Amino acid sequence: GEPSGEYPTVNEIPVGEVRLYQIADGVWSHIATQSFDGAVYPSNGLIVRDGDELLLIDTAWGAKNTAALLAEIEKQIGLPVTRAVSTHFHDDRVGGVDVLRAAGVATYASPSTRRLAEAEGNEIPTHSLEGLSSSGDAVRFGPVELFYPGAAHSTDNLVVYVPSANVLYGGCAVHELSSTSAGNVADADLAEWPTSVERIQKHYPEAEVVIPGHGLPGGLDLLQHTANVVKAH
Ligand SMILES: [Zn+2]
Ligand SMILES: [Zn+2]
Ligand SMILES: [Zn+2]
Repeated sequence: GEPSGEYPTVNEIPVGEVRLYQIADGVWSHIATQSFDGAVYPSNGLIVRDGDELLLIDTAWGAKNTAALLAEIEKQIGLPVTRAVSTHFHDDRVGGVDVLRAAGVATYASPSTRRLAEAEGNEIPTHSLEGLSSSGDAVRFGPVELFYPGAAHSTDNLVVYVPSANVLYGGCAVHELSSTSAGNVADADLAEWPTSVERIQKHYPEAEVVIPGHGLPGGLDLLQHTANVVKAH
């Protein structure tokens, strides 16, 4: 089906296609779908205008989807993606890095993410981002801040803030409001996750939009909700 302006869901995105959703001036999410344990899930990433170029946050979960992402960006926006950052080592964040690299996109991740991706047999971003190794650490990268809040969904997970727009992209460390479960916790630190979310809340108290790794964006309450969901689990 067609979203007709609504935030798109799995019912509007067949596996292999990508949609964009404008969040603010020069900020979009990208939404794709793919399969885990035989079920199809939506997944979000971010696109941020960087002058006459675009910065991509996270792949669209695989090679076919990521090629579709590049085509959708060219259709909708018409500016080149020149850099990408992956926010943790799982396939919904690095799967498609080989497609990006061949298309001339410089791919980046923390050294922790790169080592974990390598060990998992996943695709590996080309460049290492120093300065993100301890909880609370951050760096500026083009038009965004990259922040390591501590272990949560994974030990390496990063969040991304767009200061110009007060948009916080939480990746998989943040759940959508309808979420009832902590999701895939195989690599999570459930005991630390609420503390890590608290660090995000303290560091980005002026966030107006919070985008989860999967599902619908909302306001600041996605952070508290996530802590609640994880504590419950
Ligand atoms: Zn793949
Ligand atoms: Zn993950
Ligand atoms: Zn995820």
